[PDB]
This record gives sequence, C-alpha cells and structure tokens, in this order.
Amino acid sequence: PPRYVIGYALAPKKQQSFIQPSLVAQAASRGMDLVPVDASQPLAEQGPFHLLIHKLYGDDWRAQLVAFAARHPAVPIVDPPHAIDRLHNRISMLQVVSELDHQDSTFGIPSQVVVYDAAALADFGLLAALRFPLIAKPLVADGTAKSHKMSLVYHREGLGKLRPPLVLQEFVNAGGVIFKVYVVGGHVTCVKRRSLPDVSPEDDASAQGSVSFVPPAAFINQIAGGLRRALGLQLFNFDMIRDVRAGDRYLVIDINYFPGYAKMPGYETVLTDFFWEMVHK
Amino acid sequence: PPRYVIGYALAPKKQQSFIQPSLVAQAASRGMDLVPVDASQPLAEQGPFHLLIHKLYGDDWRAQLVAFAARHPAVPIVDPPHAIDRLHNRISMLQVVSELDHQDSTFGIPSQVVVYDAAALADFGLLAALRFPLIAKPLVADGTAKSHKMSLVYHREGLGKLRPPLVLQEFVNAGGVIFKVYVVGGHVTCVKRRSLPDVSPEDDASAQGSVSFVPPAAFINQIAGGLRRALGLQLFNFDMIRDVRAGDRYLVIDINYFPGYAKMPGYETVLTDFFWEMVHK
Ligand SMILES: O=P(O)(O)O[C@H]1[C@H](OP(=O)(O)O)[C@@H](OP(=O)(O)O)[C@H](OP(=O)(O)O)[C@@H](OP(=O)(O)O)[C@H]1OP(=O)(O)O
Ligand SMILES: O=P(O)(O)O[C@H]1[C@H](OP(=O)(O)O)[C@@H](OP(=O)(O)O)[C@H](OP(=O)(O)O)[C@@H](OP(=O)(O)O)[C@H]1OP(=O)(O)O
Ligand SMILES: [Cl-]
Ligand SMILES: [Cl-]
Repeated sequence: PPRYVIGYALAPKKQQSFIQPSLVAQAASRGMDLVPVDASQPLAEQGPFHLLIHKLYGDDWRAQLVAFAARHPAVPIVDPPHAIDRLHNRISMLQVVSELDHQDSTFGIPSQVVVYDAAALADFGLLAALRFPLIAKPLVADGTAKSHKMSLVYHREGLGKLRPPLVLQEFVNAGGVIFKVYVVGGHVTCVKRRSLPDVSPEDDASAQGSVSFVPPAAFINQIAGGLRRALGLQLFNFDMIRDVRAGDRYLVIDINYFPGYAKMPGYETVLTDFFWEMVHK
Repeated sequence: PPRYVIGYALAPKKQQSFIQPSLVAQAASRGMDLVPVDASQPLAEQGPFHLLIHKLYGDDWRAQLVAFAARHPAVPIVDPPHAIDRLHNRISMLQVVSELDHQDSTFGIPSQVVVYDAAALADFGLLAALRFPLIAKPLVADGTAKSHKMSLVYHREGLGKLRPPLVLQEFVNAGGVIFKVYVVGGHVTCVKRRSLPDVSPEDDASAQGSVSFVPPAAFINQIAGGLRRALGLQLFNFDMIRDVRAGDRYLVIDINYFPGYAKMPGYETVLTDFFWEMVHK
C-alpha cells in the first residue's frame, strides 16, 4: 500500500489556518504525507511529490511551477497558475463564467462600470445615476490581499476616495444578502451575509452572518460544477445574490482562489477526501 | 551582402491589399525576400526565415508559432501571439494602456459599461442615463473581423438588438471626431473621421473623413511609443478622441492589430524600412 507525498507552498499565516495538526494526522492515517515546500530552495531540488497545492504569487514562483509542470506532467498542481490567471482581471473572470449554459432557477452576471482614472471618477456623468450601496473592487488583483477585497460603498464621497482602475456593481436588487459558496472538487459550505442600505454610522441598523451545508442545493452544485470546468480551479469560493425582483434568478458577483476552509468545522475530512481523489485519477 | 527571408502568413484578402508588387520589388531591391508561408504544410518544414509577419488566428496556428519560437529564439515574430492576446478582451486591453505614465497634453481612458447578458441589456437601470450616440463593441474578439468592429449607436432600441457581452462607451465629449493613428515601429498616418449626434435616417446631417501625416505630432509619437512598449506589438492602429470640454486632453478608445497600411500611399517605403530594422537588431 504505497504513500502519497502532498507538497504545500503556502504563506505562514495560511499555513497556520489551513495546515492544522488535525488535517496532517487525518491525512497521514490514510497514507497521505503533507510536506512543506522550502521557500529557500528551488522546488526542483525538493520532493518527489504526488500532488502540489499552493497559494503563492510572483514570476519566480510561476517559473518554478512551469519548470515543475514540464519535468512532471502527471503530477497534479492545485491550482495551475494559468488557471489562477483567469481571476486576475475582474471583467475577464466574469466573462469566463458567462460562457456557461443552463432547470427551474436561472443564473446571470450583473453589469459592471469600469473606471480607469482619477479624472473620470470625478466627472463621469453616468456615476451620478448609480444606486447605493455599490460593490467597488479593483479591476486587476492577484497577489496583495487588499486587491482581492470587495468594498460596500454607501456615499458618492466614499467612491471619490477609491483607487482606480476599479469596477462598480449595483447591490440594491440583492435583498441585502450575499451567499459565499466554498468549493473543493465538488462543494462544501455557504455563508449567508446580510448587509444593509444604510452604512451604520448613518443609522444604527444591523447586518448578520449565518452558516449552512438559502438557495436550492442542486442548483448551487450545478453552478459550482460549471465554475470549476470553466476556470479549471479546484479550490475557490464564489459570491452570489438572489435577484429579489423575480425571486428565482441568481447572479454570480465574485470568485476568490483558495479561501479560508479552516473556518468551517469538518474541513479536514473534506480536504483529505479531495487529496485522495487527486492522487488516484 | 547576405539576403533576408521575410515570411508572411496572411489570409488571401490581406495578401491582396498588403503584399503588392510595389512592396515585393522595393523590398527585393534592398535584399529582403517576401516569401509566402504555405497554409497546407507545417511552418516547421518551411523556411528558414529571418523574420515572420502574420495575421492568422487559431490554436493550430498558435501551436506552430510556439514550436517556431522554441526552435528559433533569435527570429523576430510580428507580432507574437502572447502580445496579440492583450487585445482579446477590450477591458484588459485598455487596462494595459492605462499603466502608461506621462508634457502640455494629458491622455486618459474613457469609462466603460460591461453588459454580460440579454436580461441586463433590457432591465439595467444605469443604461437609461447614458448619452447617445454610444460606441458599442463586443467584450472579447480576436479572430472574426466583426468582433473587431466598433459600432456608433444612435437609439436605445438599436442597443437592445446588440449581442452581449458588449462594452458601452459615451461618445458625446469628442466633438464628433475620431483620430485613427497607424503605427509601424515608430508611427505612419492619421485618419480624421467626423461622426454626428443624429444618425442620418433621423436627419440629413453629414459625416466626413480626411488623412494627414489634428493633435500635436510630438504627443501622438509619445502615445504610440508607449502603446508599443506596453502591448509589445509593432503593427497596430489606435483610435483617439479629444475631450473638447477642456480641449487639450486626449483619450485612447481602441486598438486594432495589423490594420490596412496599403490604404496610405507610400506605405511600401515605411514597411520596407521596418523589415530592414527588424532583421538587423
Ligand atoms: O481581506 P482579506 O485578507 O482577503 O481577508 C478576507 C476578509 O477578512 P476581513 O474581515 O479581515 O477584511 C473576509 O471578511 P469579509 O470582509 O468578507 O467579511 C473573510 O471572510 P469572512 O469574514 O467571512 O471570514 C475572508 O475569508 P474567506 O477567504 O474565507 O472568504 C478573508 O480572506 P482570507 O482569510 O482568505 O485572506
Ligand atoms: O469591419 P472590418 O473587416 O474590421 O473592416 C474595417 C472597417 O471596414 P467597413 O467600412 O467595411 O466596416 C473600417 O471601416 P470603418 O467602419 O472604421 O469606417 C476600415 O476603416 P476605413 O474605412 O477607415 O478604411 C478598416 O480599416 P483599418 O484596418 O485600416 O482601420 C477595416 O479593417 P480591415 O481593412 O483591417 O479588415
Ligand atoms: Cl484556511
Ligand atoms: Cl493592407
């Protein structure tokens, strides 16, 4: 009964959250050995590996994965950098998701306003017919975590202070609720987040968060399945809203590589079954 | 005095316009031999080449250029497919152009509205505060020429009939004038195109086109230079408007790979000097 080496190249803070003793031991009990990748040596001098999982960015890290992928074509990489690239530009990302087909629920993409420079952020006429609150997000991101963050914006003044180029999306047809859907291979958890039309400094109104494992479950798996086929990613979460006008249409508003799976209890079982699948194809 | 082989992989219609006897003879008089690439054989069995120019798309054509670039690292390709990729998504394209710096003129990028689906094209509230006429353009293109075309749209009804995903840009601050700037290496020609706020069926008002080789010439070369450094393309034209509110700010609204250089008289001299530079680096 052979053993599988699962290499992992993660920042220390992501190691602390995701590589917990309970995951290491569960995986070792099933013949899978989680081995940290030395950031101080080339990847080519390390291993061998039966599977490689990472959350690092840079041209050096990318070169290594290209080298590695050429030297070792059979060894799965989670995820390949070419596939994480698809998230780099918010507008290209949502385009790749739009090329899905179709069920008693429909799923669409909300329209986006792209503002490239400071000047336009002042004097672009259309901005003055937007409804608040708005989701703002930098246009390009991969790397620094702040680029991955999506802001709720309550005032025109507060927009005027964001750093362009950014993407603007209306949030008013959502009923104040975002569904964050964690995916590993085939699914995991949904966080329901409720936001409000008034900020909190403006009026003392409340926001709330709950967890489950709320939109139809057969539909969420249909979506999650298509995102994975289209993006070629195995580890992502995706933000979605109900269009509460009809009340049966859903919209994908965001996608994030390798989110915080350790926040969900029982993540160790889900990720260990995933590693098992990946090293047996 | 050795001879340089300039291979060319062009569609027949593009061969008829661009590969004229006058260019073939001018280049042969200077020791450069224009050789057609056989579309019926692999590129790897043809040549050898000192320079390769093309306007073909597809995964087969791309494989060949990747093969070729690995076998022949010193041989310049005009242009490399990785660089033509930068034009594929209108929003990523304008992002790459936005990462230029800065002169008595400024240059910016107009804001864009991205509409991904039929539903949103009907019911997205912001569309109703846009000013007409609008430039509409498909979001993704490279390949079929219709995707490369940018439409002037005069009515809301006429928008309602476009195929999503598309990008919308306001055209009202331009004074009804677009400057098309042809670039080869370092510059070439400007077409001044004048469009109007009423379509022509609506009112019998006129549009006009003139040519020159109107914005400052030192500035046009500053822009053209930066586009080339940033996109890594040697053969493009770029559309630009004056913001006629101030009257000294210009905006880049579009970029097209390898346009119709043969429409400009004296193109043969410009392209032959270009081939000379390319085979001597
Ligand atoms: O800003 P980031 O470093 O990308 O961190 C985010 C962010 O955390 P902050 O509250 O510190 O900004 C999210 O919080 P929200 O702003 O979306 O509420 C959090 O989501 P949760 O609060 O729901 O834990 C998310 O975690 P996830 O990746 O699980 O979506 C986490 O991202 P990282 O922990 O991956 O960096
Ligand atoms: O639609 P495309 O095949 O991309 O053809 C276009 C288009 O021609 P149509 O008039 O047939 O649509 C342009 O015309 P406009 O619509 O912009 O007026 C023309 O520009 P000119 O009329 O100014 O010749 C342009 O040529 P260029 O590439 O020189 O910008 C030419 O593109 P191709 O000849 O490259 O296909
Ligand atoms: Cl985690
Ligand atoms: Cl031509």
